[PDB]
Amino acid sequence: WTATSGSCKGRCFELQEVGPPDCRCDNLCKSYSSCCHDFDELCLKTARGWECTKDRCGEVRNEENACHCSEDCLSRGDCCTNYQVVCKGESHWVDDDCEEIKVPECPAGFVRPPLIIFSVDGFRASYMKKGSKVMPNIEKLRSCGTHAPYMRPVYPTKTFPNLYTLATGLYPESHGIVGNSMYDPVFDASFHLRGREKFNHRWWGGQPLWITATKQGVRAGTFFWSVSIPHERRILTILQWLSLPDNERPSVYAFYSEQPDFSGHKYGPFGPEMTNPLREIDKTVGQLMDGLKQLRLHRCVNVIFVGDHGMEDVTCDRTEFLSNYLTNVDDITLVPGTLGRIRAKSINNSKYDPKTIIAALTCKKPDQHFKPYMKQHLPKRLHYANNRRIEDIHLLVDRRWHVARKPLDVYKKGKCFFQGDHGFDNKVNSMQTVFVGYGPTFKYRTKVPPFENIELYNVMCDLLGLKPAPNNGTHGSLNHLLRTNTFRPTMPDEVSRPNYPGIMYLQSEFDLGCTCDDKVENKLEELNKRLHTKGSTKERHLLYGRPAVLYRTSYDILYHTDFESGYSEIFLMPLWTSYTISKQAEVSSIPEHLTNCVRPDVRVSPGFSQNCLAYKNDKQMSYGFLFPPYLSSSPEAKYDAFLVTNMVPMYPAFKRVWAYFQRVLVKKYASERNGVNVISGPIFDYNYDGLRDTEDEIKQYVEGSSIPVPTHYYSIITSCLDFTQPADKCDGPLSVSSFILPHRPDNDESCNSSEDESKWVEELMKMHTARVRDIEHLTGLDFYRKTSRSYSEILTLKTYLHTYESE
Ligand SMILES: *[C@@H]1O[C@H](CO)[C@@H](O[C@@H]2O[C@H](CO)[C@@H](O[C@@H]3O[C@H](CO[C@H]4O[C@H](CO)[C@@H](O)[C@H](O[C@H]5O[C@H](CO)[C@@H](O)[C@H](O)[C@@H]5O[C@H]5O[C@H](CO)[C@@H](O)[C@H](O)[C@@H]5O)[C@@H]4O)[C@@H](O)[C@H](O[C@H]4O[C@H](CO)[C@@H](O)[C@H](O)[C@@H]4O[C@H]4O[C@H](CO)[C@@H](O)[C@H](O)[C@@H]4O)[C@@H]3O)[C@H](O)[C@H]2NC(C)=O)[C@H](O)[C@H]1NC(C)=O
Ligand SMILES: Cc1nnn(Cc2cc(C(F)(F)F)ccc2CCC(=O)N2CCC(CCS(=O)(=O)c3ccc(S(=O)(=O)/N=C/N(C)C)cc3F)CC2)n1
Ligand SMILES: [Ca+2]
Ligand SMILES: [Ca+2]
Ligand SMILES: [Cl-]
Ligand code: NA
Ligand code: NA
Ligand SMILES: [Zn+2]
Repeated sequence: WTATSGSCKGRCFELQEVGPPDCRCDNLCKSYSSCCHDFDELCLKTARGWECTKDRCGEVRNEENACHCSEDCLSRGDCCTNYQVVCKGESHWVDDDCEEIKVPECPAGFVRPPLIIFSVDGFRASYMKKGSKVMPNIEKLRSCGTHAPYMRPVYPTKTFPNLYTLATGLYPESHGIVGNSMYDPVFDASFHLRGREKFNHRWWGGQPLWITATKQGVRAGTFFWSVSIPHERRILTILQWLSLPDNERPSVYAFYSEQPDFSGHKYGPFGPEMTNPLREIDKTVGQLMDGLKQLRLHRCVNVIFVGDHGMEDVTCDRTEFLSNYLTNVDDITLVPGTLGRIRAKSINNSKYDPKTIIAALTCKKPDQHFKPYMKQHLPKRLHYANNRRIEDIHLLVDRRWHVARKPLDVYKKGKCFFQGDHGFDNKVNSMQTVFVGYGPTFKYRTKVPPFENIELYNVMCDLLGLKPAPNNGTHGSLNHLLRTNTFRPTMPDEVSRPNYPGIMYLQSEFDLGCTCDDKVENKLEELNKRLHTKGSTKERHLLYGRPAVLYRTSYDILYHTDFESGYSEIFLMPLWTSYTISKQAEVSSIPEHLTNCVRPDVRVSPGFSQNCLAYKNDKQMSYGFLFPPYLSSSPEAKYDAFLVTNMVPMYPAFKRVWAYFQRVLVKKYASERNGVNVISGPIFDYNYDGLRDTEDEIKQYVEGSSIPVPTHYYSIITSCLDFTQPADKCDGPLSVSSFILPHRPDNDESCNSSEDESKWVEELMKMHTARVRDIEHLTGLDFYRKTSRSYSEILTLKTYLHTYESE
């Protein structure tokens, strides 16, 4: 109930929300059906429109008017945004030459530069270039301020997850808005764009920017706008708030536009009908900037122009139907469209079996346009699993396609209407969106590389002098956007220091069931090999310092001619293995006599070693090596690669992948990049939280042993950004690509896996591309500790994702 008999007189667009049953006058009151009876009359004036004309200049103030052109309007803060242009001979902001904003030029009484977030729904990244002729205000912001070529959204590339990520710095799995539609099995409640459940605060986790601000004494405008409030009124409202007394005036504001998304769905991303929405958004930006100029705030305020996601061509004829694959289609519930999420229709149906559903949806049609996954098997870069609102079965849909349950869902929602959609994998080029920063705190005429939207919350906090709530950004990685207010972090402290074991065990102390034909024998070279075991080549293979271990454990550094490792006594394998392969390196074979060779490591106790008998007995499990024997520097050095301390458990299906990577791709990358440094290792994430498992979280061991089975294998592949310098003699910035491969007992993910590995392995690896930061979370290791480069530059490097998309 709402007693709508209260009044909005003196309350239009009030900032504090008054509680039920009292009636509301805030910018969301319409969405709750809660506005006071006179809200439209008093707060949504439209009389005479949005622009001054020559005949209105110096008029007598008429309070019915939407905006004012009377002499008093500037002091009242309610002039039409073109008032000074029409009535005082001033220029529009867009017609003024760009001039660097070296310091904030703010009115007296401003404690900090305000921040205005100008958010646009469905604003695809390529609109900045492709629409530039029709968007002169936006183009001035972009060219004179700080811009990225694109900004990466979060998956799913839908509106509610992305706007909330922008607000919080959190992945959807952590903030809880995992889709525009959701079922929470604990609440037994459904969240939908239509209806009232979405207003319940229990859905919305983390701490959004407006709350972070308010808790730290920084006043915030209300970010949300009911759809019926015209954009001109949203801008005039912000400009009015900026005219409030110092003790009442907010420091942070958001504008939101439903365009160009609304038209994009109807017309496709580049339909000819899209020009007009882009023009109208640009006009709105011009109103804001002219309005700020009138208030002498255009060189005071920091402006962010930012999108939530892009827009792809999608039509209803490009729909896959689950009814063509499943006999049991009426026993499932599907969340459909540009992603799929499947659960049982009834929790009482004991016949429901996810394994059978997955198999029925796997590689069944030659050009099949979706791929099913258990959520823990999704690419780790999506960070889309650790929430009870995310169904176990997920369908990753190809760009340009939909999935639906039955055809009647698509023609009873007899043809269709729409030409655009979004939601796909967040590395897809059509899903990328925009970022521009303009103001005293941003840099001048500066391009920055693409970055992820999870990073922006920290920067918005920096811009307002706020301490960010705990989030998934890497604070510092966007310092290069800012003139001032940079955040200067310190590297994390190493928690566990390594042991450096020497030769401590005799061969006969080992009873591991291993064998090797290595009984083949010099003072010159005996000293030389001792030096290699003491670390004499470590400078070549450990180029950026050893990784730091950020948790309590027991591990050993092991040195070798061709590679260095940090060997875990607890997990009985390396945490990391580091090696450098020059451009001129030669690939060799595993010699016949060493095919099944595994050698005890006399530096490491039998008790802290793997054993070969476990692998013989485990009929499902084989092994591979972290440092590849194919890339040994010499036949004598190759023996090091068969140490038991370089062995890791691998399913035979996975060994196909790993062997191709090691034998073919590493050398290819070294040839292309002028040497590479590789750091490889295991990952254990049995609870799919994106974080390193403790020992007691491990669900699978090599049969009969205490050898834990990794859920994934990573590699970090680093070289010189200036590829005219070899990786091992690089003077400047670095270049990286990484992956986190799922350690699966089949290659069902790869529909062409019966073919030669040259036709499918690299496609797999691209799908499982990763940031170094992702590997850091999953391992508790901290990389790049010892470089010549600034720490903030290294943080940027660690957040890089190699996406493998064209320009
Ligand atoms: C991305 O950034 C974020 C933010 O930094 C990282 O997320 C954090 O990760 C931590 C580890 O997973 C996690 O720490 C736990 O916090 C528990 C207290 O949590 C509440 O309070 C916080 C603070 O206000 C609040 O933010 C939380 O919000 C979550 O839950 C609500 C629902 O109540 C949601 O609305 C909200 O969206 C959010 O959900 C997300 O996180 C939860 C986990 O908290 C997930 O389950 C959801 O799916 C969703 O992802 C909470 O309201 C605290 O109780 C935990 O302590 C247990 O574990 C430690 C291990 O160190 C152990 O020592 C303790 O004894 C304790 O164990 C006991 O409870 C166990 C479980 O019942 C039981 O098994 C044991 O036997 C013990 O009795 C823990 O410290 C932190 O909350 C989240 N924060 C957020 C915002 O998500 C995230 O990791 C980053 N991601 C990556 C990839 O880097
Ligand atoms: C999602 C989401 N997450 N964060 N935001 C805010 C935001 C953040 C940022 C950025 F970049 F800075 F981060 C820019 C612009 C905005 C404003 C978006 C806006 O005006 N919109 C129009 C209203 C619409 C639906 C509202 S509703 O579902 O009916 C509803 C839903 C929920 C609520 S609520 O209960 O108040 N939500 C509370 N929390 C904690 C988010 C109200 C509501 F009306 C959303 C789009 N939106
Ligand atoms: Ca959107
Ligand atoms: Ca984990
Ligand atoms: Cl296979
Ligand atoms: Na085996
Ligand atoms: Na396959
Ligand atoms: Zn949309």
